[PDB]
Amino acid sequence: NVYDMKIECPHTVSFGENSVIGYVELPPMPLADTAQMVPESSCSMDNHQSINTITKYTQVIWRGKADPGQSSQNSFETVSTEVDLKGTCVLKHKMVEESYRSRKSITCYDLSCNSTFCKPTLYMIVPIHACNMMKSCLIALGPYRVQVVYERTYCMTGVLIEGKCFVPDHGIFDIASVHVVCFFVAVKGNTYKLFEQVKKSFESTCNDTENKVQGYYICIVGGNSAPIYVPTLDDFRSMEAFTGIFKSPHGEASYSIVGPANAKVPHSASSDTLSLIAYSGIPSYSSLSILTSSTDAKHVFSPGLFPKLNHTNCDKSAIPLTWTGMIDLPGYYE
Amino acid sequence: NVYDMKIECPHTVSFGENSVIGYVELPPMPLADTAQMVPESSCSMDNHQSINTITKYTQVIWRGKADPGQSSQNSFETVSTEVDLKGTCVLKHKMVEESYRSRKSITCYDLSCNSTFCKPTLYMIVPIHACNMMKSCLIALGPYRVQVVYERTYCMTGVLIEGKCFVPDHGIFDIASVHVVCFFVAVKGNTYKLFEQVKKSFESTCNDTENKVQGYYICIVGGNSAPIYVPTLDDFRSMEAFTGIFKSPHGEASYSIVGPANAKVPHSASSDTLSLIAYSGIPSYSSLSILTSSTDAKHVFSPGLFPKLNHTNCDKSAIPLTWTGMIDLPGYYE
Amino acid sequence: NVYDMKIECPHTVSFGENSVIGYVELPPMPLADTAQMVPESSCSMDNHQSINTITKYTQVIWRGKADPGQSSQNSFETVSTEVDLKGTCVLKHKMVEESYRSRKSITCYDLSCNSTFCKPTLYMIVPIHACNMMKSCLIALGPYRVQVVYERTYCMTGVLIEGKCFVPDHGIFDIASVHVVCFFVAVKGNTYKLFEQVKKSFESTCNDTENKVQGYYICIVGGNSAPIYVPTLDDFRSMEAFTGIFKSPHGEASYSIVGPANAKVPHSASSDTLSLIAYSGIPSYSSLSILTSSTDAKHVFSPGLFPKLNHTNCDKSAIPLTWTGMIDLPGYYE
Amino acid sequence: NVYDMKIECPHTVSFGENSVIGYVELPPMPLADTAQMVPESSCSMDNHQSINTITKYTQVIWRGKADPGQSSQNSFETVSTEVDLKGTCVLKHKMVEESYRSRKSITCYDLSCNSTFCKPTLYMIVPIHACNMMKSCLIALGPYRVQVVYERTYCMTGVLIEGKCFVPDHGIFDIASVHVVCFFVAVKGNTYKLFEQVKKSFESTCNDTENKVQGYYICIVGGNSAPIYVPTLDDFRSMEAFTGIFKSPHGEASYSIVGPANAKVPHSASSDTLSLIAYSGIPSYSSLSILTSSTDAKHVFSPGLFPKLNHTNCDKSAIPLTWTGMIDLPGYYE
Ligand SMILES: *[C@@H]1O[C@H](CO)[C@@H](O)[C@H](O)[C@H]1NC(C)=O
Ligand SMILES: *[C@@H]1O[C@H](CO)[C@@H](O)[C@H](O)[C@H]1NC(C)=O
Ligand SMILES: *[C@@H]1O[C@H](CO)[C@@H](O)[C@H](O)[C@H]1NC(C)=O
Ligand SMILES: *[C@@H]1O[C@H](CO)[C@@H](O)[C@H](O)[C@H]1NC(C)=O
Repeated sequence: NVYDMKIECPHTVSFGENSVIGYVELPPMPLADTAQMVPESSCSMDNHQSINTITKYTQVIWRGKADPGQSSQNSFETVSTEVDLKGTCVLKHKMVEESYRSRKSITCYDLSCNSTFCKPTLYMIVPIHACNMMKSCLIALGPYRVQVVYERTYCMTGVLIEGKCFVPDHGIFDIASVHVVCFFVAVKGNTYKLFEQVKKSFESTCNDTENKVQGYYICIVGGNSAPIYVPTLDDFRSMEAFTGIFKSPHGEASYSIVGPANAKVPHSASSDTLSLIAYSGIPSYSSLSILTSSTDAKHVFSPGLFPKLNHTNCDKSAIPLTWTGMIDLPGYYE
Repeated sequence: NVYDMKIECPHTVSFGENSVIGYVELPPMPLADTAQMVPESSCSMDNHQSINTITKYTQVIWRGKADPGQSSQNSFETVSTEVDLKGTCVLKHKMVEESYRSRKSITCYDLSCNSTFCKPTLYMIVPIHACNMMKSCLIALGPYRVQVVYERTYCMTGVLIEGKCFVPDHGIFDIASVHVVCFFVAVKGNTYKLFEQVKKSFESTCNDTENKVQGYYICIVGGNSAPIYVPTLDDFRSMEAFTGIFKSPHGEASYSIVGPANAKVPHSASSDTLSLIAYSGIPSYSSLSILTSSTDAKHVFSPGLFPKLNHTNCDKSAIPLTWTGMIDLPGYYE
Repeated sequence: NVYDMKIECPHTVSFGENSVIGYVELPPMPLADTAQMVPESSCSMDNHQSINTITKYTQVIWRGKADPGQSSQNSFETVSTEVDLKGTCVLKHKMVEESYRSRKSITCYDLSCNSTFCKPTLYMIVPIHACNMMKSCLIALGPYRVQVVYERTYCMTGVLIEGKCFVPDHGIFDIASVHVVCFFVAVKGNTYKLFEQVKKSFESTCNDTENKVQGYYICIVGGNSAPIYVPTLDDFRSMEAFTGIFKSPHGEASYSIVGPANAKVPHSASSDTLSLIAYSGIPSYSSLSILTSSTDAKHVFSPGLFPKLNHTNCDKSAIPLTWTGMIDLPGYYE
Repeated sequence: NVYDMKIECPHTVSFGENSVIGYVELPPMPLADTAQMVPESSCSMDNHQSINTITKYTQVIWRGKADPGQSSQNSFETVSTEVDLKGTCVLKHKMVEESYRSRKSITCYDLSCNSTFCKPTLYMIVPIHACNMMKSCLIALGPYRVQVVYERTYCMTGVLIEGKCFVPDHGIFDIASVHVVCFFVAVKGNTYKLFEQVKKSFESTCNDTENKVQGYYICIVGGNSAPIYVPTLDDFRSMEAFTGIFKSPHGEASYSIVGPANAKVPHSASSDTLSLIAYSGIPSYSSLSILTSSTDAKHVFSPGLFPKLNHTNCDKSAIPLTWTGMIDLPGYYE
């Protein structure tokens, strides 16, 4: 079975630094089959070689006896292990800009898992130059096949929003809610101490920002824009995404709490460094996150557990690897 | 006067472990007339002999002078007595499974009472084999007569939900809110210490789980399913029912508070073991519950009082004997 | 100018103890003109002589310099004075029952005032025997004239509710929201210590109920019923009205707070006994209340001030003299 | 490009003390270009000479490095400077009344700015005598041109509200929400200690009212009325505006918090006297305010920062220079 990834292209295209993004959420597959799963593309644009490389993850799972009706003596516990994951959406510093000038795609996937099954979400970031050739491509991810379909919308220059064409910025002024996708870029630096700005933007009891994760989020808005670096103090679009990421960390019911839990991240930690909540339910939100209390990014994969993403206390928390939401942008309709 | 109990049957039936359930809420009858009241059925499936047996209840009533306009010197008090109740929905361990293999029905009633009148709710759990003979039956409960009516819905295999047929699980994926009925099964065991899981799933200040009631809930979903044991950690449907039971204990206005009260459960208790709220109003929620702070189940019958079912403090609380609500199930429409 | 007071009568009338009530809210009149204002009726049913008698009130007003833009040195203060008010809705014990057997009306008025103007609300309680003669009457209250108009609704026995006829109690069961009017009856007695029941029904920090006002509320529901004594523990209709009175004391925007204030009730009190809130705005809620902390009822008239009617702390509070609202009653539509 | 300022006039006009007001919000202009910006009118009514005079402002800006993705080592700071602003809506005592008797207009502007751009809002208060000549005028404000357009509505005497004509006060009684514009008049006086009334009307922890700003607000309601002095204790319209000003100080999304900040007002203050919140976003609310903790009005201009206008703690707060909102007025429709 094949699934479609629609990437919208306007009639008028500006070349220079614009990248477009498409995504598709795939049906659930067993957790064991996600090992060594990597995107395999057949487009004329070679995928970036760094995405297929290994990223060390700390895998956190929960387990228990769980007999019918059993509420006690379950031996409910969490297990931390070091695992190698390839193809996840771990973007490196200046990878999007280099991929634009190299005409290379960025094809990666997110994992939304419970204890037994995973919903992969395949992402592809391609330069705007893919909006003229518009050659249909085929991507293989595990047992699934994805057809990249470029569609030329009836919009002249803007974004297709509910059958209307909105130009983020010559009509009258208007505000539109525009979709945005963000990825955390792990990069050490004295200017990238992220939680120093988390402490200023939000009512966050967050001490010791010197020892917390360093990096920034990079975002694509409207499915077609220049990359937005988050946070950027004098860029209100960037600060809107910053607000959305930390006020809605799972992104913008089948979820029942099994119990709270703590885990060692990484596995070699002398004490528990991450708080999580074990749950039962169909896969929903991402299982990929980054440990807060480590300058060097410790990537976490917690199938069946929701890591603590609330920032009101930075203790034993995490930040999401990917984030999707809506931000309000000024402009006009055409 | 006769009342109908509709039990829906699909055109395609799977035999193996499926049981169907029907219920009907009967008009109010005086409290004194509910004594020795037992279901009397005329079906081809003999009712389970254990339901008509005696279950010891602690009866908690409230009383006062209550002259017109009298607000003081009412001698407002509660009285605890040991009473024998037959035919209430007290299911034993593995009773539903044995009744399936024996082709026996489980006919029982719940009591929703105020100080003077009771609304009986008659339940019947029959094996799926009653969805082919579909012989109309007659059940007598006190002054009421109930006609069991099996109706073959136009659904192929699924459940009739608002004129649509939903198959809980080959169309597209969808989520549907499905009705569910649950009964507390009292059974001693080191794996059935229920409040050990209540403490983990909910923000519940609940100490000393060793001395609290032991057992599990058994549920039928969609009016047609295999029994669901609650809680089951790796069964998200079971954990959804678990969440609904303890977040909405009365199930999913004519109710005025007369005053808080405490009662000895059982009557021989040296101190008060249960907190309740005396009320005035037409009968609404169930008057049957089980004392929390006793490993051996102490069944409580409190006409005119609502027992403390909130779990945020397990002190002097109770759990419901029966629970009806809605849970979200994955599947498709046919 | 003349105003209408519609009193609805059903086609079928039950004689025995039923009284009907009508009311009309009159336009604002200057506060000084309300002195010695008494209802003057021209019906064939003589008004009860006790209503036109004097009831001692403690009058609480507020004053200040109040120059344009003046926010300081206003000398904002309250003044307590003993005044004689006639014709207000001060019902005596068993007055409604005696008026029924005597075929006498109870004609009285409520006062909703700000600092300068008053909205009188004229009430009339007549026995059900006024629903057959149905002779149109004329009542004079100050500068206003009121025509009592009896209208035979198309209802057989029930109450006209939104064009439908509801019979509070042979159709199917249903719940209807029914209008109700209540009056506080001041009567000393060891069974009428009202706040002893306020403490039990509501989460009310209310100590020393021995020294608080004694009496009960008497109510007419549906504009046609036997009198309902409030509170009556085993009468859920009575307890619904009890709940409405103390949860919605002003009854079931042009109101700006000038400032909190305390007053001596009665004027001879050695210290402040009542808390109030001075306001500016068009007349809205009643200015008549009864002091809480005095077994002998101290009637309060506070034009331009809202007395503390919240019961969460009984300190320096009051209770309303009259209350209008809605309660849910069981019955059927005809 | 020219923008319209519509000023509605009724068919019947009452001369005596009525003034009408119009306003227009202009597109954003760079912050540097707002210096020395003054309204230049071409009407037959000369603008009041005091508006074009200099008012000393304390200018509070925020700055930081703000590289793409930079969250730390931004050197985020605020800078206070003394600047001269002409033409802002700083009304003097009795200026509106003197302008009425002198047939002079009051033309001024408000500034809603972020760190880089400003939205000017041009106001004009003219005597009611401008509703007969109705000569179209031209006003120049910076790079913008404004055409004053007087329109004779189809209302006889009232205000045009959603296509209907409401007469604030011979039809039936009714309540209408009416627009109102208010300006803070700074005037020293023992009767103008504003926060003495703020403390009484609102639950405000506000000590030391002797050392807080002195003055009052002056308002025009319905775009046509006699001036309303705020607060006026016995004027419920005035107290409604008083409530709206302090409950909705910004008046009756593109706003992301960069961080809290404190500033010295005036620049010569030995310690920080004003709390603000630095933000990023398109210009929205006014950047003009008055320092609370100084009897002599200290006008503040904080482009890109929202001054603390919440009154629950008067510490380091401010009050708005201008306020627009809605108040409920009694009257009738014609
Ligand atoms: C995990 O998700 C799958 C697919 O939705 C579901 O079938 C399975 O029961 C889930 N496991 C849990 C909730 O433990
Ligand atoms: C109990 O319920 C019956 C039936 O609804 C009602 O008639 C009776 O008044 C109630 N008793 C109370 C509320 O004390
Ligand atoms: C009192 O009410 C009258 C009538 O609504 C009104 O005209 C008057 O201004 C009010 N006085 C106040 C609010 O002080
Ligand atoms: C200020 O507002 C202008 C106009 O809306 C906008 O272009 C600019 O980015 C804003 N500056 C910020 C938010 O720092």
